[PDB]
Amino acid sequence: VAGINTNIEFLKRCCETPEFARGGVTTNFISEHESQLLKSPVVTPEVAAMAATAWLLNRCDNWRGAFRLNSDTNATVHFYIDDHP
Amino acid sequence: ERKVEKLLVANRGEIACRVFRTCREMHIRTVALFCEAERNAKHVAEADEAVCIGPPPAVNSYLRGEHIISVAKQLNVDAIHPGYGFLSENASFADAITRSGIEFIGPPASAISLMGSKSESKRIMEAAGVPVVPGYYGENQNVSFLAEEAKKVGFPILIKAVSGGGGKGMKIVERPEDFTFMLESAKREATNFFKDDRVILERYVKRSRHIECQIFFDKHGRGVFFFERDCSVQRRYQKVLEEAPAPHLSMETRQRIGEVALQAAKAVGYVGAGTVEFIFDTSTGEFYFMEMNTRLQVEHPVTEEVCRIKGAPLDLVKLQIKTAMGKPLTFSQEDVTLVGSCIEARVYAESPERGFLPESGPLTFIREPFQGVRGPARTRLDTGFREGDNVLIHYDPMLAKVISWGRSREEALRGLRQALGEYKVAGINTNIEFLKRCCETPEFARGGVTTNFISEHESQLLKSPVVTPEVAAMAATAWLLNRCDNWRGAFRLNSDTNATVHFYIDDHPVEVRLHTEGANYHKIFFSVWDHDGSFEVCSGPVTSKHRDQKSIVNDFTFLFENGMHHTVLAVATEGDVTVIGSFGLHQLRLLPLTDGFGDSSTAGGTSTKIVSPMPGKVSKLLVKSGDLVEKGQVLVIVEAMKMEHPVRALQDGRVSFLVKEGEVVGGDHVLATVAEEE
Amino acid sequence: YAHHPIDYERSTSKSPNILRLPANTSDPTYQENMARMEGLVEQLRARVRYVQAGGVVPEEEAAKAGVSISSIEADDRVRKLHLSRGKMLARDRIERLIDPGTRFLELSQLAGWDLYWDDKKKEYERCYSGGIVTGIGLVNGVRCMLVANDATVKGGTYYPITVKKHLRAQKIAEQNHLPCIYLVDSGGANLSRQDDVFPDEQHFGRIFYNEAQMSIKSISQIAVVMGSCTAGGAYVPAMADENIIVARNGTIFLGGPPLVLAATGEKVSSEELGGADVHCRISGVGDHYATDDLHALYLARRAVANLNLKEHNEARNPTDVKPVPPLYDPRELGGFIPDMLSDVVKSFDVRAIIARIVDGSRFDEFKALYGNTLVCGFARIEGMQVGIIANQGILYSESALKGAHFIGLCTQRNVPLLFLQNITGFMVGKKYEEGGIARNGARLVMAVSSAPVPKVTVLIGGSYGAGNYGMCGRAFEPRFLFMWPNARISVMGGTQAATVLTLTNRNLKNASEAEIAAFKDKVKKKYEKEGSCYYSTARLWDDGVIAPEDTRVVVAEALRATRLAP
Ligand SMILES: O=CCCCC[C@@H]1SC[C@@H]2NC(=O)N[C@@H]21
Repeated sequence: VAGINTNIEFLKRCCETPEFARGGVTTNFISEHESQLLKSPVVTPEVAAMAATAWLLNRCDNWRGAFRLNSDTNATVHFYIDDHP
Repeated sequence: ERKVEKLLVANRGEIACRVFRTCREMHIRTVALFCEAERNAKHVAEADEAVCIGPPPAVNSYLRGEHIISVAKQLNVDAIHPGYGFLSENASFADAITRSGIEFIGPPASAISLMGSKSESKRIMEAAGVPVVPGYYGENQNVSFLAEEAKKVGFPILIKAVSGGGGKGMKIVERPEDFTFMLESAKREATNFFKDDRVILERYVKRSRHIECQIFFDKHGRGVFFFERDCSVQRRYQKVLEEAPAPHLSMETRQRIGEVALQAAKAVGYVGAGTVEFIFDTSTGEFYFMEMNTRLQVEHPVTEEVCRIKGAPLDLVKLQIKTAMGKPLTFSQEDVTLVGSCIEARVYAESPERGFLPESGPLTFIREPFQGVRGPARTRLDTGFREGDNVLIHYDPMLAKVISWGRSREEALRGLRQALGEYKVAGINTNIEFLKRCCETPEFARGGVTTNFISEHESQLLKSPVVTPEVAAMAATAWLLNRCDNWRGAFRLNSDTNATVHFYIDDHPVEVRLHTEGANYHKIFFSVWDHDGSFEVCSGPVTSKHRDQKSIVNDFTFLFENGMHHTVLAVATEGDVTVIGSFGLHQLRLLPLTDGFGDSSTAGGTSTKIVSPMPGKVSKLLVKSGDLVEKGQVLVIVEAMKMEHPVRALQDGRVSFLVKEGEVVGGDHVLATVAEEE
Repeated sequence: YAHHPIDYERSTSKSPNILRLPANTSDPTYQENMARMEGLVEQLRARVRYVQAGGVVPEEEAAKAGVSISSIEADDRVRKLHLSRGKMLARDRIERLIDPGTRFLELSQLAGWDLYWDDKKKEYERCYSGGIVTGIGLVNGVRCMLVANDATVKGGTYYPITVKKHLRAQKIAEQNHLPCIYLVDSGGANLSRQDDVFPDEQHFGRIFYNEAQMSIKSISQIAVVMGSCTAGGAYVPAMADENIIVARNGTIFLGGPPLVLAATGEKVSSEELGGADVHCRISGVGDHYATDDLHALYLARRAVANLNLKEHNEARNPTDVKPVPPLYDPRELGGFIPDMLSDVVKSFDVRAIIARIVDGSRFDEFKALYGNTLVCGFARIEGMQVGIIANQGILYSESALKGAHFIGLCTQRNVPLLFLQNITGFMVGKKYEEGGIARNGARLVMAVSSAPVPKVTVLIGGSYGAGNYGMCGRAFEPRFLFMWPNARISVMGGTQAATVLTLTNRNLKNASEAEIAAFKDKVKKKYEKEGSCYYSTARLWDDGVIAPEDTRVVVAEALRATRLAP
């Protein structure tokens, strides 16, 4: 789903690492493994490349028909990942 | 055991999609591989991730096994399936995979290396005790030795020679107690074909029919042979059509084929799926070993239609992954039972009229036969190409495979007929017409066909329907309308319209003329090959305004006066017009009319050519005398006050020089005569 | 005869004679040429970078440019001090101003390259640009001329090369009806070369003349006052449909802060003397008062929006078009160009160049068997029909007649013209002079000058002498000029002038070797001391300088620039 954050990543994390495939889980089973969970994949520097490129192209003709003299093109995108630009 | 979550594929094509599909059911990841470009291909649109490997030539792509292994290690791949071709048979690659720790799918490297050499393989089977027909026994040390072993080692007499296919020493001497003609035949063979004086004797078989049983093995010492197969039909060592249930094969024999096959595989040791091939003579009634392949065949889905395990559908590739899993089997040879019959045929992007030479071109329109169940038969199609794809010359010409499972042979054969007919491709000539001709007239519905079955009936085959004069009418009309508004809004005075099309059918130009009477675009006539009639035509929606290489694909309706009606989807281009309908498919080549339209000069060019001004001083002439000059190269360069002023003559024909470098020449001198090549 | 098509097929096929099929074979000759070209472009493409971010090149490996080493630290210090003020010291104002995803031209570049020689013998004045940067910009769907005053005031605001650049920009905008935007930052005037820049004509007064003649023709113009514009520079904010004064550092003065002293020297704050006075003063001077650089640029864009030119440009130049590329690779353009410094003229071709530049690699030849020297015909350049005159060899009377006929047709049907200059090539034979060659040359020049068609010229190479009068020249009103690196603009003879002037100059019969050393070598040094890089552009002779490979894009910019015209 795209548009709103969901807990779907949490549920998968609840299914892979916890060895509850055995079948024995208590009522408070969620409480102890909270450190293990709440974990998501790390955004690799490549992911920024496709994400950044899409915003331009999916907004305008950036890099389309562009032309300069005896030089080369340049265009930059700023992402506010976490609390660090 | 070792868990698997990532699957790697080596080759490309139908096998890529097949390996990818079942993978979804097992819930395993997938990885695709592709050459330069080759990224729009379907298989990559089916996997989870694809990697480009390099240049198109097979040396550059799919053969850098070390690079493939390093890439797989970087991806932390669990398993690799080589498929067939490329590194399918290479023990070094398998050993490197094993050292890297990835579960190779297939036989161990030792079996592949041993079967790589025919002599050591036949040695192994001879030691094992399997009936094997050898290629040689000793040499022609003595002529009496020939009579000694003629009635000894092999009663059937195969004289032949040490090498060479002439075989005039054979003389088809099937009669034993022959002693005055065999030596004379061998000595007359030695003349003009001396080669080496060593002569080898074998058993001679009058008839040959190919058999090939399938087998499967885990790594925990347990296996089960699948059902037999037949590959009697093959042209130039290329598989054409095959049948998993060998018609006319006794059950008891089936059983025994297994005991022999299992002995050989156990002797060499084997894991995974494989196939043993035999050679069989009906007159003798015995089978003799010819060869085995330690690799999954292309004919795997065929044998599947005639085998069920525990009443459930069988998946051959599934088990091979489960074999790689390390899990042991679940069934004995018994749980497997055959049910019904099936037939297969391969379609090749080649031209039957020509020397079966592959052709490369874009795929314009691809009809898809109904791949669903109906009546007493199951028909399926597997294709490694789709619409908008283009055939690569580097790869083999292979479009799709069609299989007709049925409860009885008849149902199966009949099913195919209709399916083979229904599937349609436009853009490249195919052998689909040949296969249908191979199925209708030949009375092979009986089930007895030899290895050389194709050779004798070549006169009967290679035959296609005759292009009726009507076919030209719909084909000619489509090219106009599917190009412009010909016959649309047309108008003249006190007269009637006329427009003509020239077809280059075979090596004879064909002219078709179309005209109208009245105020009717609808009422149209025709006159081709001195045959005249009337029809009406109603078109469809106008499509493909860009009229690119694919051009326009539209449906047409034609109501001829007699009373008929027709529907024709015509994709027409400048090169040809293709019409598909109940008649079949026919492409008519349009008479080519191109010849350097402009530069058509037959002038003699006798004198006064590339004349130089007064200063002269010719030098540095870079053209050879008596060499054709059509393009305007610098024939002579003369210098007048630092004026190179190259003449740059464009008169076609060879140029003859009458001057030499460094020679001062007068004004307007005849430096060379540019004359037509005579 | 067994041939009956309907013209197409013969046409609309990939086999029409209209196209061209000169395929190169990459031989030594090609290498010698192709390689040199490469040797003729690297620095061209490079100096650009050095003047860009002028005097601050952190790589310090700019040996590919013959530019002398300069004090990088001083320029970096100046830029740091200027950027600490709150204003962007760069061309950044421009690419912030123009819409993203659009094109730009940079009309005049490398302006004032090593022009003035200072008192220090080894030092030239460090004018990395002409003091301004000029290029055609597309703002808010509206094509406009952009002129930005650089913050380089170390030598003085404006030079004989600065006012000429500004006036060239104004003339181009008026001819093409592109509105102008001026980014104003000045140090006043230059009280050293003031006689050269202030009085006379075609000077600082003509700027004020043009800014009024434009508003007569209702071609709105906009100026942004980033810093002080004194010494007659304060009239542009006054003569402006819209003007912008930045809240803190935007200042406009008719008399300098030092000037109040020594004449009623009751000095007060520089704000009250005419700077940005945001206190609701009585003066209604300056339309926009913007708190920040981004705010000012944004208001400039907003004012540009409300001009109604978007509809007219969109109708005239189709925004949504399908690019048609040529049949041959544009990298091959450097190869067909011959080498340089060759005693005798080398060989050359044109067909290949036109087949490489035009759309679909096609051409429409007029008479080529006759007057085989000169080339003329129609073409296609990115959806627009074009006429090309490219010169090849020594001109004849018949070549002049053919040129006149072509120009007549082009003017008749309103087809733009493109020029590709070459040698003079006027024969001196007595029979040719007796054949009325002068009359035919006049026939050609009359048609060239009389043509109302828009005209652009680009130097191929070897444009020396009065021959350009036959084809085209700066003095014949070309709305744009661009140049290739291997260009020489000189007297009626590049090589022969040496031989001719050797004879008639106070030479004794003897001492022949010393004389040819003193005469021929010296005149060669004089006539190839001028070149594409220095004598041109730096002095705004043929202001544009380009690469041979990217010519079609530039010419397409030019043609789109010349269709807003009345
Ligand atoms: O073929 C000999 C005639 C050479 C003509 C050279 C032309 S005439 C005008 C121009 N000025 C020169 O120095 N050379 C060219």
